[PDB]
Amino acid sequence: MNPITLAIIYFTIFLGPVITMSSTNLMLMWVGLEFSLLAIIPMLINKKNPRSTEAATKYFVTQATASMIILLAIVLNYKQLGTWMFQQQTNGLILNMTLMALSMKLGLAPFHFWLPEVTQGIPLHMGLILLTWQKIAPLSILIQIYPLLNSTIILMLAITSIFMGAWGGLNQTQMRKIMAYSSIAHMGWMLAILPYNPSLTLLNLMIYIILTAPMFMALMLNNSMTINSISLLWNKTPAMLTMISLMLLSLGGLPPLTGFLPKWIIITELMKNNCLIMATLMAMMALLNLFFYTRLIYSTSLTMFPTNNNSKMMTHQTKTKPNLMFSTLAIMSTMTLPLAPQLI
Amino acid sequence: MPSTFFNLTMAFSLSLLGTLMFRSHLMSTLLCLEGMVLSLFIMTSVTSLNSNSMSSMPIPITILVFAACEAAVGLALLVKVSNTYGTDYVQNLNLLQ
Amino acid sequence: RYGLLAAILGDKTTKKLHEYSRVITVDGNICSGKNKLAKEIAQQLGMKHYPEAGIQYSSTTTGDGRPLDIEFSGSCSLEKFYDDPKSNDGNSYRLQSWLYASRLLQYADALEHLLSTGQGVVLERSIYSDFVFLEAMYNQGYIRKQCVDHYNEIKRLTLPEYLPPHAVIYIDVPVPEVQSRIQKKGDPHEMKVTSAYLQDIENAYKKTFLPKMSEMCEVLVYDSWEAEDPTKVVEDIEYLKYNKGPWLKQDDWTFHYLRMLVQDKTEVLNYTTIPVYLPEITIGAHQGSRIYNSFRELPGRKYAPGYNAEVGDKWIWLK
Amino acid sequence: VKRFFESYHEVPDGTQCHRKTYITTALGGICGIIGSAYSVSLNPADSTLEAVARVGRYTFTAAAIGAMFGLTTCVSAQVREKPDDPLNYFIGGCAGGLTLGARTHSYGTAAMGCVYMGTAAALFKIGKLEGWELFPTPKV
Amino acid sequence: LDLIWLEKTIPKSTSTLHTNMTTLTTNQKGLIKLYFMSFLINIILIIILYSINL
Amino acid sequence: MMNGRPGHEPLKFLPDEARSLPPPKLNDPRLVYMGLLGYCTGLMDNMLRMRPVMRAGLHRQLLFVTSFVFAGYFYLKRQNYLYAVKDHDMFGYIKLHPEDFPEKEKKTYAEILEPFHPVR
Amino acid sequence: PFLDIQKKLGISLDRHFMFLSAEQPYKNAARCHAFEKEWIECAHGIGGTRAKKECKIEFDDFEECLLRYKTMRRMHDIKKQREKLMKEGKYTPPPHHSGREEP
Amino acid sequence: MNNYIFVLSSLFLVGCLGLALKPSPIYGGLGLIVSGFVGCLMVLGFGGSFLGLMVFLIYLGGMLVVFGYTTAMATEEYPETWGSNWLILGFLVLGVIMEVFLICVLNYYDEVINLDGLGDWLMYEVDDVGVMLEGGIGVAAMYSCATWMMVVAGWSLFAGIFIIIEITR
Ligand SMILES: Nc1ncnc2c1ncn2[C@@H]1O[C@H](COP(=O)(O)OP(=O)(O)O)[C@@H](O)[C@H]1O
Repeated sequence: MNPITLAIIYFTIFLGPVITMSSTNLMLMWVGLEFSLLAIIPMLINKKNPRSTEAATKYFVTQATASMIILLAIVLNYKQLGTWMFQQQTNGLILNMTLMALSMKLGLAPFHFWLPEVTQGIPLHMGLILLTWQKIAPLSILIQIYPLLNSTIILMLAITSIFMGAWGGLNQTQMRKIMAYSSIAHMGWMLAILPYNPSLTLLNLMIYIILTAPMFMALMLNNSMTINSISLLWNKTPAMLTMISLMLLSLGGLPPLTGFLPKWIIITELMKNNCLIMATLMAMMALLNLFFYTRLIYSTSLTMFPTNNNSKMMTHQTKTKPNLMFSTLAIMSTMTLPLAPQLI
Repeated sequence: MPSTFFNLTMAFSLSLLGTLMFRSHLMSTLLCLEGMVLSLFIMTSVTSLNSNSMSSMPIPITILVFAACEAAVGLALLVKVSNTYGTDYVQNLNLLQ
Repeated sequence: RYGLLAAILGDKTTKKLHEYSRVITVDGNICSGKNKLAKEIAQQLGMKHYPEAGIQYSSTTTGDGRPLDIEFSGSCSLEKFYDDPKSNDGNSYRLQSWLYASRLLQYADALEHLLSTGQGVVLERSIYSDFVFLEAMYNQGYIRKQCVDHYNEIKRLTLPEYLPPHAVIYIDVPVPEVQSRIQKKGDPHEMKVTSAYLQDIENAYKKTFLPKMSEMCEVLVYDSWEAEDPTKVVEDIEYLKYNKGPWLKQDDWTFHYLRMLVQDKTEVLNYTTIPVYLPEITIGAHQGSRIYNSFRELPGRKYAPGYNAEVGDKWIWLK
Repeated sequence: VKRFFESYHEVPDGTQCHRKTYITTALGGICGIIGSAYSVSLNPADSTLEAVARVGRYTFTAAAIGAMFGLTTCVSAQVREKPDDPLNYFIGGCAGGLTLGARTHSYGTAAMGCVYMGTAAALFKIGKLEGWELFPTPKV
Repeated sequence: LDLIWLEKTIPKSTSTLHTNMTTLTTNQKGLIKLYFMSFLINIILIIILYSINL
Repeated sequence: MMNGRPGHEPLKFLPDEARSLPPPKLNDPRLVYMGLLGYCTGLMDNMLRMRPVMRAGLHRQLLFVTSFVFAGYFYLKRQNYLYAVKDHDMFGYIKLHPEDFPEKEKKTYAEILEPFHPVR
Repeated sequence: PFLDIQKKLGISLDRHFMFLSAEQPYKNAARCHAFEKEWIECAHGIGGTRAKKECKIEFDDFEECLLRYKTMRRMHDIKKQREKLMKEGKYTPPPHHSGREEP
Repeated sequence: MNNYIFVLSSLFLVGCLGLALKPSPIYGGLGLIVSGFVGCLMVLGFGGSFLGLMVFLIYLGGMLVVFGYTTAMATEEYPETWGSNWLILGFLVLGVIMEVFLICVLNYYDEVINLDGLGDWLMYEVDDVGVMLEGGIGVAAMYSCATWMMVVAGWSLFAGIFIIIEITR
């Protein structure tokens, strides 16, 4: 990429979420969403492999129709209130549209089909951006409008996502898609507490970002899109085997690690609000997510899969190092739990 | 507008039903997709005009400017597809299964 | 380090290219006298000469450069290749797979020298001319069909990324002739080479290697007599027009990415370790773990270059 | 068109089984349609008719589980004379589990189904008895 | 009762229940039309969920 | 939640009102944890990059133990404020709306009769 | 909003034009400007939860200046009767409908 | 005449019905052009000239010309499928008629249509004695009053070039 183009695109992919967050005029929030859609598509097809064009063409159509639905909600509001922004008075259907639409861009629940497929055809790098710096934008729009959205729908999309994410993940063996599925799940918890305590959504996101960003830079350190590929981690780079183990169990909710806090406080907030029906079912299938996380643990760490002689060759050569971010985001993530009170 | 804003809205839903049920050529979706932007542009312009809200006319056009590029990106993906598969037909787009 | 930052500020390959910044790979049979020719060609035009990539082309390139123990270098014997063809353990396929990895490292090191220095490179045999040994081996009882598929899969995954040889000087001393040469040479094993193997190798050169790279790159075949005279060939190399060839589209902003690849050896051969479990290739967890604990404990290897004190590295406490 | 379903709850359990069974049958059937729809939209059929059949199969099976649940629970309540008893529902839930099992021609599923479905229905009864709130409004 | 009946009921069944559920939810054509239509169904149901609970 | 409060500083980290609160003792167990959390990050880095784990980057080790800690004092300083605002806000309401939070009266255990369920 | 980089920086690139009573070009007042003001100076300092019950008079009115549906109704109702009455021959449009014309 | 806007609005809906039934890509394009004109006239009916005419300039000849253009090189020939174009035509006509009765039905529900109130609402209020109250004066706030609306769009176009070239490459 002519480095100039790289700058323009990257600026847009970054001006995209930032305009959304900063503005209050919904319109300006919509174009922030629009710029993110335009900026991400070029990077998605960088290899320009036949799989890639498929990825972008799906991502784009799914993103575009949702963008149009979000605009329709703003256009309708404009006629039910002269304001260009959702208010207490807003017709309920107007808000529900925004939930569905925004739940498509974020890819939650019954609209979770595009994400796993686009996460499969894009590079590991652009995978991260597509999973974590593109969720900030839509979520911002929701978090702003939380007082007004429906508790019922969110919960249904929340629970569905948790289930779909978990069930989908169990079968998958491609890593990119295992992560895509996890993101659907975590995204679910996040949207469950939005109606009740938005501030916790912003924790269940950061922690997801501080967990997923190290996890993916791990997958690419050896650029392994297969579990079999990550399983030979012990030969290619032995040290990351320890933290890859804890980060994945952290992604699932197991108690000593940082990953428990988001689930724990979301459950505490939902029980405070009396959803002890919903919270219970979510926590239970949340346990299904750890099963596929630990199955990967087995292959990568607890058991040593057989490797190839040609690997001895890759050991010889100095391994290009993992950026510092890996460490700082691996530790702050695997073990901050002793510092939970200040996080929330 | 009371019933003139229901025709446009249903136009957007009829265009909604379109983009969501594909059939063969991808162009027909994109084209359909655009049918919505026209309906949104018409509705935004209509209410702004009968609310005498001139401060908002900027929007009817910002909607089109962003929608045009949006479509530009959409068509470049389309051209990319009938360069890799010789057709825009969606069925071809089933490798990511 | 080399990166966009460097590239952004100068450090452009295009600016560093010249009449003799080329890649010339001379390929021949078991003994085509190609080393001699390659050496001279490189000298005459002032280009770096890369020796043929053997089972050890990687330990020399990495660390002390001293010949690693066989098991550390993948336990491959060309010697055992010959004395025990169609071996139960498959040393011949393991030999071939390590050889492909070695030339992948050599070709990538060559491209890194070409784009950085600007000097050209003569690489003798290349990843592009490795398949002839496997084709002949499958034509013989040496390798089975899947073994072939596994090599082809590695070749399809890694070879396309690297740019093609500019020209591919070729020698063609026939099989009867080569057999004579080998026998005159003292190598006890090389001499047990089946004549058929020689022929099959030759064929795969002519039936496949020269026509296939001929349209994508200049091809200069010479017979035994021609090669003895490198000057003759040097002339031809100079009169070469390098007109065709995917190399034409390599703009600076395109080279940068290729450079950053070869600059990273761990990636060059990333797909060489793909988790396809054919039995010969598999090291096996218990044996592999031991070979690793032992290769990683060699002096200067237990820690990254610059940080292992055994070989005399210092300043580790501030690095 | 909702004041209807709710009616199921209004009259005491075990009474007016007719209505109960009708309502329960509808809900199952509605779910059948929705379920078939997702089943046809994704994993499509081969011919229009084949899919219409699916829809029918799923609809009927679901309608059946709806009926037997309604019928068994109502009847059990009446016979056992326990107007409000979680078990009544369990008997019914089990019943649905079995039906489903039959329509899938599998004894094992009936086992899976008897316990899980029943337990679920029982919990519904308890839920109503204890005034558990589902999908609650934010009251923090 | 040990081994088979107490392993087929609690530990194994839960193994199967899920395994089967993932098989149906994850067997997807990958075609966009199918997937999208499912978006259609969703919009319809949510439209109703609001409508009936108006 | 706490946003929308009167006087809210729209983009400020810790409003000066937080000056009134005591400063976090530098050795607060938490800041000390952040320190250890940091040292470990450093050590981990060395490990992933294959360097002598403890004897390398002794400059980095310091940057880490000293970056994390620096961050702590100024974060904890805030989180401490946020919590302190929460009381100001909470306690105040209890009073401004007193009736809703009445001080009910608890009888001595003599008066109260708790049913005795025998264990037998 | 989520990140108020606008208030902080003091800039107002997105707030000046969010409601119908904002500055309209050439001061051509919008329609319903008589109400939106009355409905937002009311709900200022009172949060939404309490801008939704007690400040309901001003929205019920502003919901009628703009939508202007009750008018439509009353009017439509009037016509209907006029239609029925005109059926009986009872109502005969006055020539006032076609009288002089005031300057 | 008082229905001038209802009719136009009605035809628009049909136009969109066409696009929806997804007729052959290029004929569908014709459809979007027909709806486009109808729509332009709608906006040109509520008093907005600039907004409308712009629809024509940027979207009728400006944007879809492109659509038709690309629908000329990449969308094949819709070959061997042309027959449906007739079936689609029918359903369209049938659907149109369906709606015809449909709205009659909705009209029945007085509890909007204002069958009698037609032509009484296309416009609501006007500055009868005003001078500078023409659609457009507003569209220009984009340069002065509101510039954000321009700086954002401008970036879009600028970035657009870099993006499209990058996707196309
Ligand atoms: N891929 C391969 N498979 C088997 N043998 C190989 C392969 N590549 C090189 N060799 C062997 O390496 C030896 C040295 O190569 P060459 O340079 O041609 O001989 P010399 O060095 O005597 O000129 C040859 O005898 C050849 O058989």
